[PDB]
Amino acid sequence: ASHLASIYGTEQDKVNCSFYYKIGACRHGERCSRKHVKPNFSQTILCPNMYKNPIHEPNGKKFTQRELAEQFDAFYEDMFCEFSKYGEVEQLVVCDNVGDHLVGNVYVRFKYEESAQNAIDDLNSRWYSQRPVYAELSPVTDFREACCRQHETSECQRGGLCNFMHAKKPSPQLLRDLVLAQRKYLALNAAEE
Amino acid sequence: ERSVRSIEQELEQLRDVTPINQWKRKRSLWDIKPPGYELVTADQAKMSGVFPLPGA
RNA sequence: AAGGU
Ligand SMILES: [Zn+2]
Ligand SMILES: [Zn+2]
Repeated sequence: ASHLASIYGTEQDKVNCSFYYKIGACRHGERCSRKHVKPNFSQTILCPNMYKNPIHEPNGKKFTQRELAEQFDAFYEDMFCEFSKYGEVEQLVVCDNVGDHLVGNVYVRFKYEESAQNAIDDLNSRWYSQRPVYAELSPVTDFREACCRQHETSECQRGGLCNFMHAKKPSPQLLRDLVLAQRKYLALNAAEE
Repeated sequence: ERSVRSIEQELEQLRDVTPINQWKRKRSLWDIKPPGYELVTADQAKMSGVFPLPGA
């Protein structure tokens, strides 16, 4: 009785797409019956189909478990370092799904909204791994409401075709070295004044 | 001002950390274009339809 | 046109 109840962005909302409002990508895409509101101002950007997991390649089950971990760390390092040039990066999420709307999706949330707009203006004219980079603003705010809950513990029975984010987490050593390196880069660009 | 003091206390704290702008990326795949596309920009390649997304 | 409130 303290506040009115709403259904906006929920699965019960029959005009707004709940999956696009939370996860930033719907299985129907532009043919969906519900609205996909593309934000003009946002902190999170989306690079669809950027991470090509070698496991889903013809010659990509020849690598061992240790080699696969170092290859993903080289990708996560290559992403966080390049995205850091557009401002402060708060979180970097890489999707390990197989659905055409979430396969290899890369979400990056900046601290400032202007940092995200300057990123999509530059990424849409660059390349990565012999492929043009697609960049757009994503309405994703909280990744906890978009990640698969049954995937954090054990594995999701739906497999790679899950409509929620199956985020592939990097090594804790790299994630810690990236946060410490970003604060050092920001602290160095502060003693100038 | 204490702002300058709060920076020097962090820089001396982060003495054995390399800043992100000086990370030596050994195998970075950025700006690598496919053979023949040296004169084709990223915008012209997406509109050509040779590099479509898995949705389309 | 669903599993997510
Ligand atoms: Zn939708
Ligand atoms: Zn799942």
